Amino acid sequence: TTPEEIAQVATISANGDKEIGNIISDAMKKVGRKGVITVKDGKTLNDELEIIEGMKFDRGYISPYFINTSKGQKCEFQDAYVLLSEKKISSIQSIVPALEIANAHRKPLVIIAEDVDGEALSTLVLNRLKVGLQVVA
Amino acid sequence: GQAFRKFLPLFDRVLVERSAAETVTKGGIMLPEKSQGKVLQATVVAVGSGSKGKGGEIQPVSVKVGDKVLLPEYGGTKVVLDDKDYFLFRDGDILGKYVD
Amino acid sequence: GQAFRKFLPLFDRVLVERSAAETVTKGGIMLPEKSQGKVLQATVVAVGSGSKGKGGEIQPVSVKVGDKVLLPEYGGTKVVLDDKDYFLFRDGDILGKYVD
Amino acid sequence: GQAFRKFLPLFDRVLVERSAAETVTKGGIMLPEKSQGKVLQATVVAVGSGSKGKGGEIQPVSVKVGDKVLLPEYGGTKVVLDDKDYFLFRDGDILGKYVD
Ligand SMILES: [Mg+2]
Repeated sequence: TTPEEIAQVATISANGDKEIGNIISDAMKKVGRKGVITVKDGKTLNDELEIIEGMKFDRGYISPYFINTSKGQKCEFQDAYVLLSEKKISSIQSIVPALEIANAHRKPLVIIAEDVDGEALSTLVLNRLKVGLQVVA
Repeated sequence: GQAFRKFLPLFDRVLVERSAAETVTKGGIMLPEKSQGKVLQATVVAVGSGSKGKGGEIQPVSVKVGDKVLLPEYGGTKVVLDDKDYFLFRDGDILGKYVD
Repeated sequence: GQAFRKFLPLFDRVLVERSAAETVTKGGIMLPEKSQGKVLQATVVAVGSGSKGKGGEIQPVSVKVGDKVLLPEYGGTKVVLDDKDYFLFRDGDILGKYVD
Repeated sequence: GQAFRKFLPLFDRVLVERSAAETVTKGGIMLPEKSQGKVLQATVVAVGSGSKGKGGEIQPVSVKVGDKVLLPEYGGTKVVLDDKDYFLFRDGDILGKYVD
């Protein structure tokens, strides 16, 4: 009934290591008692706990030209429209109205799709590098 | 037959200039030039004297110079006049003229 | 010939618009749009002047504007007038018309 | 031409209805429906106005409505009138009529 008991159980089960017990108790405080906790190796001498909130998935860019924050080489928008496609966006006609909405409302657009082919990529990169449209695929 | 830039096509042959390909949509989205295809809207800049399908008189070309017309996909010949592109079609190959 | 939306077809070409594809049956079952195919029913919105089958006079088109016709499966040209799709056929390619 | 079910074919096109395929022999042996094929015997239910094979006058169609005819195995177009199947042929495609 207490997180101190959680820390005590994790400390006893880790051969009396109170740092492992404390870090498991902190992870279980943050993501919940029935949450997801994954162990992996570290490149640093000390153990560390990283909390990933929201919906983070391991898919990067499609075009490197979409970077609008050169400090971390990343794409950064706030209050952005999201266009989700179950199929790979291929035709130009399938991407022109979404860009028209995103430009008429003056709001960024994140296009999450199965893939984006060369024509739609060329339209997106041209509208980013020529007129300055806030888009990312 | 009408001659355009020292060029007069023979028989029922119509020389047209294709309209400029679109690059910016109505909402402000710029379009890539490579995915624009060929423009099917043209304007007639030269006409021939026509053909002899009926014996005796000569048949004038249905279109005239200064008419906007709709082109088919295939059937044109590229003519380079003063390093500018024009397209030669037949009189019967023209689909229809925009009237106003 | 009679023009439609500032477009007059040339010779014996006929511009029609396809009828709306069915989406719900008489029993009340909704249809998927990808299995609809191509609508063979149309109405004539523009006619041309016609061709010259014989010497002298010019032959008018058999159909007129406002006639419902049955189209063949193939033999039409897609014409985009103000971002709406119309189809250009020949006069002889029309299978028949519905009289009333 | 003579219309049928609000359908009048154009030019020298003949709309016919195929006869019912046989399912029982003269002795009493029933036939499977999947091996019947297409019936080459039909009856004329609609005729066109004919074709302009010669200049001036219009040529009537050789067959009239109510003639039993023999169809070639290729050359017909399927037409769905009142959810019933009919076939369009040319006037010259008809092989011969059964006279009585
Ligand atoms: Mg243990």
